[PDB]
Amino acid sequence: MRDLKTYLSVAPVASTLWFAALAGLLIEINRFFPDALTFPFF
Amino acid sequence: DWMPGQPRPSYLDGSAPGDFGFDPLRLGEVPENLERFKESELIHCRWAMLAVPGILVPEALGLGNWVKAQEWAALPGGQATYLGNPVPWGTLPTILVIEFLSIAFVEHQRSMEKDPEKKKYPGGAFDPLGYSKDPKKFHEYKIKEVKNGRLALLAFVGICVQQSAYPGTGPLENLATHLADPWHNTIGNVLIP
Amino acid sequence: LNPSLVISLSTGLSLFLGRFVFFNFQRENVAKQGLPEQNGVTHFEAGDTRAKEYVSLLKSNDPVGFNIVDVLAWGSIGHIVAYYILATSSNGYDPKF
Amino acid sequence: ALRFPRFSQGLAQDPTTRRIWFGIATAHDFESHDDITEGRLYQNIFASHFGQLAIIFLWTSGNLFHVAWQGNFEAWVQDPLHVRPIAHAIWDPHFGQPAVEAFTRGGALGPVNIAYSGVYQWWYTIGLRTNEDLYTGAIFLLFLSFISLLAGWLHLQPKWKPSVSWFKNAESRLNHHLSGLFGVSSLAWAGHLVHVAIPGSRGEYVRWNNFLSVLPHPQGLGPLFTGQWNLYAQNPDSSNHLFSTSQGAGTAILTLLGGFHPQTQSLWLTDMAHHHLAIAILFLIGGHMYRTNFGIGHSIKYILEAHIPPGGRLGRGHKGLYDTINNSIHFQLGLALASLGVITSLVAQHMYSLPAYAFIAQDFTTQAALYTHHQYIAGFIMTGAFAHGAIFFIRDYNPEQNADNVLARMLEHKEAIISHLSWASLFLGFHTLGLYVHNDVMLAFGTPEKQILIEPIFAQWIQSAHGKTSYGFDVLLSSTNSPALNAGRSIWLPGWLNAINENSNSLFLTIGPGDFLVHHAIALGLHTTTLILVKGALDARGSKLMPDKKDFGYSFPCDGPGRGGTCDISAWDAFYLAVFWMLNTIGWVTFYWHWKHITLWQGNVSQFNESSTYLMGWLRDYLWLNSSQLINGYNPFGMNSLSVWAWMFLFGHLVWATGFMFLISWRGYWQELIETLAWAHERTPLANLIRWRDKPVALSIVQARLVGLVHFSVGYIFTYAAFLIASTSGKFG
Amino acid sequence: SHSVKIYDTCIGCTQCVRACPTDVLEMIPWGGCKAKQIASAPRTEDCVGCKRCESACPTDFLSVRVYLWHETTRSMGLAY
Amino acid sequence: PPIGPKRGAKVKILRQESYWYKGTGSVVAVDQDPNTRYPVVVRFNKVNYANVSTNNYALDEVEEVK
Amino acid sequence: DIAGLTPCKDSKQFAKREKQSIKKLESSLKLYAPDSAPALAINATIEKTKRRFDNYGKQGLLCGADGLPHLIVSGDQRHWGEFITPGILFLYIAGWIGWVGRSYLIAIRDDKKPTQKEIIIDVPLATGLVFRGFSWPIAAYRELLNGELVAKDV
Ligand code: CLA
Ligand code: CLA
Ligand code: CLA
Ligand code: CLA
Ligand SMILES: CC1=C(/C=C/C(C)=C/C=C/C(C)=C\C=C/C=C(C)/C=C/C=C(C)/C=C/C2=C(C)CCCC2(C)C)C(C)(C)CCC1
Ligand SMILES: CC1=C(/C=C/C(C)=C/C=CC(/C)=C/C=C/C=C(C)/C=C/C=C(C)/C=C/C2=C(C)CCCC2(C)C)C(C)(C)CCC1
Ligand SMILES: CC1=C(C/C=C(\C)CCC[C@H](C)CCC[C@H](C)CCCC(C)C)C(=O)c2ccccc2C1=O
Ligand code: SF4
Ligand code: SF4
Repeated sequence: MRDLKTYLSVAPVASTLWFAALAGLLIEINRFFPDALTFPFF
Repeated sequence: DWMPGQPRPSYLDGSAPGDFGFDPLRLGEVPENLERFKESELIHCRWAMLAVPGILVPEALGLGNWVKAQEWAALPGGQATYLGNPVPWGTLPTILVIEFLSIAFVEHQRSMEKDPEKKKYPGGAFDPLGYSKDPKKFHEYKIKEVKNGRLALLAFVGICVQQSAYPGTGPLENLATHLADPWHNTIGNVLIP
Repeated sequence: LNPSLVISLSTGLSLFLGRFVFFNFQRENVAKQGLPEQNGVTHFEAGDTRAKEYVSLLKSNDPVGFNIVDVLAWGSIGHIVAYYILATSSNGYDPKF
Repeated sequence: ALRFPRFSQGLAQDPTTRRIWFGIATAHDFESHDDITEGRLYQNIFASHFGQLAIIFLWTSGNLFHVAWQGNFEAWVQDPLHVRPIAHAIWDPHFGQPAVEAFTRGGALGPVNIAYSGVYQWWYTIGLRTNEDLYTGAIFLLFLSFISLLAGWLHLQPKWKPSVSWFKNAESRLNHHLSGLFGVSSLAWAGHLVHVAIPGSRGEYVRWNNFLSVLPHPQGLGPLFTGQWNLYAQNPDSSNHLFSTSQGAGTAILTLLGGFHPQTQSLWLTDMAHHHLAIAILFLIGGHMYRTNFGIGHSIKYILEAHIPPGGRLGRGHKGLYDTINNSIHFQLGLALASLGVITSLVAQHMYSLPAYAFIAQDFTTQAALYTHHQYIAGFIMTGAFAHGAIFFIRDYNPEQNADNVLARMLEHKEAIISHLSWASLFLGFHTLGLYVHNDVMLAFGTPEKQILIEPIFAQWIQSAHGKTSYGFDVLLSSTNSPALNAGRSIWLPGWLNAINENSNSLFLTIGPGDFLVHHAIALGLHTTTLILVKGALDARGSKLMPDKKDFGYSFPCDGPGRGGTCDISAWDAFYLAVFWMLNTIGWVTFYWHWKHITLWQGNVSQFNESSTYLMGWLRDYLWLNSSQLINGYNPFGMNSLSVWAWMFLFGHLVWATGFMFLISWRGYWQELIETLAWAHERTPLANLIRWRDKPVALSIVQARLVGLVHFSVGYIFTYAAFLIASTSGKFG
Repeated sequence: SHSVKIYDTCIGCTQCVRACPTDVLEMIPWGGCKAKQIASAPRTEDCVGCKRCESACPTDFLSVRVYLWHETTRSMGLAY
Repeated sequence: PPIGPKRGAKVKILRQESYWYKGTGSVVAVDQDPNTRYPVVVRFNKVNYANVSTNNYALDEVEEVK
Repeated sequence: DIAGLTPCKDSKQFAKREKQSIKKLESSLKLYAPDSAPALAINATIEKTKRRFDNYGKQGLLCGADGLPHLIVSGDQRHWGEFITPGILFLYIAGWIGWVGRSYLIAIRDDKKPTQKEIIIDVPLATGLVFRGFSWPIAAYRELLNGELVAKDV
């Protein structure tokens, strides 16, 4: 468990998880507001 | 002090006439630069003080504003007019050469000095009434001179910026239109169209 | 308008300015700037024979040292300004206010 | 000594073929030659300059002779717009009959080459009309080159060779060059334009045998000395004027109109003569600045040392710079190359937008060739200027004599400069490539409307400020009551505004988002090339990886594999890597220019506007699209006049590709291969009777890099020249 | 013949001498460090310029410096 | 009277051809012996390009800093 | 309008491109069954295209002769939604990222083996640090004014 946590935070694994989360977030934002070329709210 | 609560520059003690410790950019850090700055300031102040009445007095009379009075030179037949009469030698190349020569000679004669106190306060032929007798009364006169000179410089800046704001108008016209309707006619309309 | 009048007047005036007004200033400046030098020695002192200053024609009998080279210089300035005046006065160009 | 090279005793003892190679590649590096002194170096440089002048004169004389001999000048001047100028005849015994048939053009009696240097238009404008004039010019130039060689030889001989003190007299040289080389030369050119070219463009044929009997103006020299100069501009040429005829001709010799000649679409000759006269006056006045033997004027070093700001933000300012510039010849060469490259690029930028030669604006291939020419040469000159700056740092820099001046302070904060320049390059590259890839992906998905098209609004505003009225910005010159507009309404603004708003020339082309993106690509290229060169120069004297680099010379292979490995650590290697980026940047510049102009010449500027925003548009609508006639120059069904380019197009592809060899494969492999080859040759019958005299060896590391770069560059230039000339000439539009 | 120099920062570790693949360097008596040793280069005519000695020097900067110079058949490492 | 900075001190390097030039290191030992021109021994927390963390310096090359 | 462009809402080539895009999309739809999964997907795409074009017309983008939207970045207040407020948003996010990373580097710089916490990210500390990027605009400003943003002695 402790060693699993340690290995699960090593550079490659942490980076892949971070970028998967970022990709999912951006994908969902684009899905809800697609084809957005300007900021119209204000 | 020019700003109650702000520490004063080390090289500006307060002994010089008009010293109020104003030097945010610290241009007078080097003393030999500060001396030249003082002379230049007095020259600018004197020019502005001798000019601003010249900008206002003719305007108060039945002549044009300071910018209309120097527009006749832009015409092929430019000829000057002083106090409502055409001067003979008013054509541009003349006025130009006579002014250039006189000013160059006088400025060179002025610059041929290395006192450097008479550099700023020459005296002699330039003090006929002889106001420089008591050394301390002379100092308060120096303070008054520099104060009025700074005021005149600020006034000239205001005149020029007003002219830019409302082309074809003079300071007295701006004052009159402000007095006609103070609140609505102010700088705000210029700042926020 | 009269080219001879304008040229002569302007040249004489420029010579007067050089001889009586800016004379001492120019002499002081040329004294303090000095001869051009390379590696601390003047051009002649480094072995350049042609760099030698022509001490012969520079001296004059004028009380203050007004010589040939400066008559050439100030007269050239006077003629340049005179012909500028003539050409620009006869050009007929007019800007519009 | 005792063998080639005689200038290097260390090389002459090399028992390998290297001695030959390095013998050729260091012949002009006088400073590294044995028994070299000061006066020897300066005299050799002086004589080599004379040799270069002789070569230049001989080359231009050859151009003249060939155009007069196998040219088309007499026929071309009859109808400049409907006949192709001829460069020189072709005599190739390898040609086949169809090749001879295809290459005979321009009304010649045999195969000939169509000139694209633009010499025909240039010589026509200046006044040359017949073949006799060209022959006389060629003979005069042959005499001139002979005289140049004679001068060089004369100054080689003792008792005529100048001393070093003479070479370092900067004040007098500057005075003479400004007032003499520049001023008097331009005054003479204005004289020729007034006396020959302007009359030539009006019917009269003024030549040596009658130029003293013809007045250039009806009231010759009367107005000039009287001061009433306006009489020389009182009757300009009417707008309905055929060039070399008196129909609609005027009498003005000097003017300032600003437009173009309506028929030739080039600048007025009178305007050009006036320009040259004016700048001649300016140069003559300004060349009296420095002090010589007459006791008046300026001393450059005093001006330099007096320019030190109080407050010490610049340290000691320019103190000591005169001696480091005058004593360092590489500093002088670097400054000269920098200025020359800037003005060569300026020439390139101005020649296409403000043509000065008659009927050259209608010769599209000539315009394209000249622009690409001058831009590539300017890039090479700039790269060389930076190279010689680095060389100066290595060789002629004295740290103690330059203590705390601008140069030393540049050296001591090199890292901030390099890092900030790197940041600028990274920003430009990241965002330019990002926008290009975004647009390309957007068009891949069939949604062009979702692109990021940024209007080059600042450049459009500047164009409006010049007087263009296609963007509706209403600025100076494009407004109505602006002082700038009103001041020049009676001099040049009429013609200038007529020319700029006219949309068939190249005077301030209309610009859009594609122009924005490509200009930012240009900026990226400039910044990255400057990064490489500045980093190579400022780190030439040494860095953290090799602090004692200054003692290893300008160019050396490496410092071995220790300390992590030190490949390409020299300043020479920094220049080496910068040449690739220079080629890439100038390639982008010329791609942009050529595509814009080829789409404008077709009246199809839209097509460029649509397809420039994304890279696939560049790849398909420009490279692939404009490359059909060229590749078809010869095919299984015969050949046409473009075959020679189609061959060159492939030739440039081969050279470039073999350049990749020396750049990828390195020395050790080739050395071992050559060793086994030597064994094999020594072990075979009848051929071991033949013995080499210099031991074969693989090319040096630096030499291999240089050869690879030379192949890369030659292939680059040849393939692009073939493509450009074939595509523009294939359509002639 | 390449030029090999030994600078006074040498600590007499001997690692450069072990590395030379042509026996160019040596150890000589000396008195300015604890080992009383310093490197010498009496046979630079046999130096091939490999710079393998510099890769072994632990001082910063190096105490042994190889400056490539005129090339001979010995320096070029040619067996033919 | 020992010479140079004390053991465990904090010195910055002034040798311009050193990797840690203008850097900082900890003094390890200064030899009391004369006739040695690089007595000071300094240790750094960063290796150089040769992967070495210790070097000797002359007395004037090191400068005790706070 | 600005730079000779015209609003997309009243532009004609923009409408022509919109119609052509919808026509191209519809061309494929007629091939399949009226209410199959491919047909539903194509209908959804057509509706998405219509919504996109209507939104572009609504926001008031500028269209050139090409009929495509163009972005004005000179600073005109009529177009701040095109580059300036997205630019401010990017600057905020990027400064967030950089400040958080710098804070992590400074925090782990005191250990005997800082590199160990660099190849193996100390997530516990990172989770506490990531939230400083909400207020990094103030932290960095006071860091600069206090004079310890930039390493002196260097
Ligand atoms: C297509 C060829 C190519 C490309 C793309 C580059 C690109 C670059 N070169 Mg280079 N160069 C090239 C050929 C090329 N070069 C050649 C043939 C030579 C001759 C040897 C050189 C010699 C050279 C030198 C000497 C230098 C450069 C430098 C640079 C960088 C300049 C900084 C910049 O512009 O920001 C960025 C530019 C980009 C194009 C961004 C690239 C990254 C993008 C965003 C992709 C991101 C990855 C993406 C997420 C996909 C990941 C996939 C996954 C599997 C990992 C840049 C990255 C300079 C430098 O280092 O800058 C300081 C430098 O000094 N080049
Ligand atoms: C050219 C005019 C001029 C000059 C040469 C000086 C020179 C000097 N002033 Mg002074 N001053 C001036 C005008 C000038 N002043 C005006 C108009 C005012 C009223 C606002 C003052 C009010 C003032 C005070 C209260 C004090 C000084 C003081 C000083 C002395 C010390 C400061 C210094 O070293 O800076 C040197 C200054 C300059 C080199 C001029 C700077 C010019 C820069 C390059 C441009 C300025 C930009 C400006 C804002 C443009 C406005 C344009 C318009 C559109 C608004 C020095 C000799 C101090 C002193 O000890 O007196 C002896 C002092 O306390 N001045
Ligand atoms: C007035 C211009 C000028 C002058 C006077 C010099 C003078 C000098 N340069 Mg320099 N240089 C210049 C411009 C100039 N350069 C420019 C524009 C560049 C940018 C490319 C360079 C880049 C440069 C570098 C990198 C170096 C020099 C070096 C030198 C010095 C030795 C050159 C030598 O003898 O090598 C011998 C000459 C050669 C090897 C040239 C033969 C090989 C050429 C490149 C092949 C030509 C192309 C090919 C044959 C054409 C295709 C063939 C066919 C298919 C058509 C010398 C003092 C060298 C030096 O040692 O500095 C001290 C040095 O390393 N220069
Ligand atoms: C267009 C690029 C190019 C070309 C032309 C070559 C050509 C060659 N490579 Mg090569 N290579 C390249 C790219 C290229 N490479 C690159 C980029 C790399 C990096 C990976 C390599 C790495 C590489 C290695 C490692 C090796 C080679 C080898 C060879 C040679 C093989 C021997 C041979 O083919 O016999 C004959 C040569 C040819 C067919 C080439 C064209 C010859 C023409 C047709 C003859 C024209 C003659 C003409 C009449 C001359 C008159 C002109 C006159 C004015 C002088 C050959 C000369 C091998 C080698 O050296 O062989 C032992 C070798 O080991 N290459
Ligand atoms: C003796 C004397 C005197 C007098 C004298 C005199 C009077 C003389 C002179 C003189 C002079 C008076 C001189 C002059 C001058 C000089 C010169 C040397 C010059 C010049 C100029 C020039 C050279 C110019 C040119 C030009 C040209 C060609 C181009 C266009 C135009 C111009 C103008 C620019 C007296 C009695 C007083 C006193 C005593 C002494
Ligand atoms: C390395 C080095 C070197 C070199 C370097 C270089 C070469 C650099 C550069 C550079 C460059 C090459 C630059 C350029 C520039 C330019 C500029 C800076 C400009 C400008 C501006 C202006 C002044 C403008 C004006 C105007 C007008 C007049 C009007 C119209 C508009 C305009 C705006 C155009 C040397 C050898 C020396 C030394 C060592 C170091
Ligand atoms: C091919 C190759 C060789 C071997 C190259 C050799 C042996 C050159 C052989 C060429 C012969 C001499 C014919 C070349 C023909 C030339 C066109 C003649 C030019 C001579 C003058 C006109 C200048 C290297 O030694 C090498 C070294 C380091 C990196 C890359 C390489 C590399 O790529
Ligand atoms: S370069 Fe190689 S052969 Fe020469 S001394 Fe050093 S280790 Fe020995
Ligand atoms: S490797 Fe360096 S420190 Fe060791 S003995 Fe050789 S020169 Fe001296």
